[PDB]
Amino acid sequence: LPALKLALEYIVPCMNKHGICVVDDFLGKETGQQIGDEVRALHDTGKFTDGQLVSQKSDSSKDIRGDKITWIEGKEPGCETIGLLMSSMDDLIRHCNGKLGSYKINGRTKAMVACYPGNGTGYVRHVDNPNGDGRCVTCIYYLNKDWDAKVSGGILRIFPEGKAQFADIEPKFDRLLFFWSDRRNPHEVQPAYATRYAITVWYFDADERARAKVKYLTG
Amino acid sequence: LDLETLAPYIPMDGEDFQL
Ligand SMILES: O=C(O)CCC(=O)C(=O)O
Ligand SMILES: [Cl-]
Ligand SMILES: [Cl-]
Ligand SMILES: [Fe+3]
Ligand SMILES: [Mg+2]
Ligand SMILES: [Mg+2]
Ligand SMILES: [Mg+2]
Repeated sequence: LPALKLALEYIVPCMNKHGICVVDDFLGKETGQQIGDEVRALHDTGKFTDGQLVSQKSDSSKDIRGDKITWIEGKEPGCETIGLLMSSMDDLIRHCNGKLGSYKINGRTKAMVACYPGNGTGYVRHVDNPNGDGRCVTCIYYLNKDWDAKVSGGILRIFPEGKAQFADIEPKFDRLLFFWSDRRNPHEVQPAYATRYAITVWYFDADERARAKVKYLTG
Repeated sequence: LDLETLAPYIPMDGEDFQL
């Protein structure tokens, strides 16, 4: 859909009022299936590795997050539709400039293509950005065509701060999700019993990301 | 509990995309 109206009349007010925004049927079935084939080809060819954490201590990463991921820039051969997805997410964000809270969004991560391979794998309750690393908006696209969450699980449960109800997000095919990445939205991926795929980008706030880079570059 | 021990990793230098 035209980016300007979707951004200004739905995404912006949803985010500022609730800190979570779902856009169903984002790209349509044909593009959504082409993305799924590209993700399945990354899986089949051994590209995924264990998902990792910002800080590692004594624990195995797999006691925290059970997924396997790869990072995609969007220009790689065989990832062209993932690149269209990323460009589409970026177009919405550019149309939101200066209207998502007080953030100034200038950049983002590469895309994290992630798979929970069934077997009860999930992600314990966490905050995406608890300590000021620059991430202000988490953007996730789901591509699971026949997902029945009532049997296969895999629900993303968010616990938005200040609300009388939690937000249950089934990982529905062609669903796009935005949420604030900071401590306002602790969330968990409940155990998945079938192969579950999602693609995430995180958008950076310029000033916070600059402070986080300064911290990293000074040790 | 340090919540960074639960937070998903991102590269901290060299890999940001400019919009
Ligand atoms: O796949 C999802 O629904 C959420 C993933 C997630 O919370 C993460 O990787 O930080
Ligand atoms: Cl809010
Ligand atoms: Cl902005
Ligand atoms: Fe998360
Ligand atoms: Mg590759
Ligand atoms: Mg990689
Ligand atoms: Mg279940």
